[PDB]
Amino acid sequence: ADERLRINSLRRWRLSRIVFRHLADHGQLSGIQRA
Amino acid sequence: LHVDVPKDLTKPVVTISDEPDILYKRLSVLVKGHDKAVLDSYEYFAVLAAKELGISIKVHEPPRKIERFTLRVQYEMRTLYRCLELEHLTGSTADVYLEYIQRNLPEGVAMEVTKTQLEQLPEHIKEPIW
Amino acid sequence: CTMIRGMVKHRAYEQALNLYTELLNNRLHADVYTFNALIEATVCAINEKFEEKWSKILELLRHMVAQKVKPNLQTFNTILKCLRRFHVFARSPALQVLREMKAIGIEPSLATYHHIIRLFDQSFIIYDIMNELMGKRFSPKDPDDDKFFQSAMSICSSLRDLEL
Amino acid sequence: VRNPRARVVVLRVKLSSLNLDDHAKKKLIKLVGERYCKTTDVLTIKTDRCPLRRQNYDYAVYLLTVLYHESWNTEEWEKSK
Amino acid sequence: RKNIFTGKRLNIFDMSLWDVEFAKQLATVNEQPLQNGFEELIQWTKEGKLWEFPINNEAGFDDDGSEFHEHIFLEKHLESFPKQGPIRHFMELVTCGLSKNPYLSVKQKVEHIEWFRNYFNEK
Repeated sequence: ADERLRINSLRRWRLSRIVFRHLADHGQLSGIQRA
Repeated sequence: LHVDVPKDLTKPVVTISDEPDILYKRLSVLVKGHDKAVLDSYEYFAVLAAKELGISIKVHEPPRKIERFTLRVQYEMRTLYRCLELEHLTGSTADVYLEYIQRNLPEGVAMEVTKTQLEQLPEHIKEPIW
Repeated sequence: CTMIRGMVKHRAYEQALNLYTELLNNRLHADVYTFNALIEATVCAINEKFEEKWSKILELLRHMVAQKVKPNLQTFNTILKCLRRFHVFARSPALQVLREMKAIGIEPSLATYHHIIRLFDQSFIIYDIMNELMGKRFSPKDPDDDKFFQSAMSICSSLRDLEL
Repeated sequence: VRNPRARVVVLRVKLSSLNLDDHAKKKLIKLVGERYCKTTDVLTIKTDRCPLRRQNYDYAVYLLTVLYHESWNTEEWEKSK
Repeated sequence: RKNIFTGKRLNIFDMSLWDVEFAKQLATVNEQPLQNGFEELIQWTKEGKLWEFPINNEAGFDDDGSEFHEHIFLEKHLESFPKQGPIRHFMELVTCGLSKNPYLSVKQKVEHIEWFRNYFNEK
């Protein structure tokens, strides 16, 4: 991890499209409307 | 309560320190929400509180922002703004007012307080080093 | 002192007294809390009359003076909690103890006046206590303070006085 | 409650309020560059390097001090303008 | 016709786990249920469950009491490195990067420098 960065030197909601759609349609994601 | 009243109340302890108070030239409070009515209610509350504390306040409305996106199915996010600019308030007044209005900040509303403190030049810069 | 306090806490009054005699025999001293334990034990000891027990309490206090230990609120509160067991004969000892506390600079708590009120309620003294306490704010000092107002209100119930 | 944007500090001072002569002012302006706005005569030093905000405030004050001192200093090399 | 505070007196005086348990027993004597919402907020503030207002985004964080010069000037940790070779150049680049890092503490920066020291010492 850090070792890898060193040797290199030497050289939005995190849900699925489906599960997002269900919550966004049910009004459970705050702020998300439909256009 | 018609008869049963608290005979006396314990006022909180506010001590007058010896250190000098901080001075704010301006104090801009930008509140963001998804609802214009909630921002209007909060503006009314904040302005009335500022009047009742003697603070000088001005209110304006920055332009709204709209983030649209697609998964067709089109989704939207609205962000509405209200800006409350306070002028010429000391450190203690600013702290008490901010505590009040931040504790009474409604759900779904975020705040950004920009404080412009007034400071004197450091002693070490007044005259060149010889 | 730890052993004596444990013994008295679990009703080992005679054994506590024996261990205190041993403490004296070893030329050791006792603490204020130890002496509170002893006062409780001496009163809870069976088959003795009021005068003998009061004399033992006075002897214990003279020992406290001898060992250079100064009392606290708990000592005199324990003495009054004990005196509550002896009804009419204990009233003037209780007033003496109250006068001693006010004299030696230890401010009485609510538990003290609670104990006095109950030892007397078995009653114009509540008026004096109220005249003292009017306008004061209290802080937690004795576990029995929360029993005061209850007892106090009981008196206003029995005496049938609304102003009190 | 953490927010990474709260560490930023912005110091604003008018150069006319500092004790600078002609050469000192010229050197300070050339050193700072775009931080100095000619229209407003304001020098704006924004510090966000350090994690905390008190550290960035101290750094801004230190930057201003060193800029003033190196504006009042004439290197040997300066003579070749 | 006199108060109970004037009269005869005794004249006898003039002027661990036990302690913890007695203190918690004294705590109980004023241990009442909450009376309203403000009291609940006060109790949560005292217990540390509720945030402290006005909001300070750097609350409970001090960065080990470090000062700016311990973040911005990291070139005293390059003393054991070569002073004028390309290794000096590379480590100057590394420290210039690290001194612009607001997300690391001083300890992590110096640990990076010490790892670099070890690696270049081996090679």
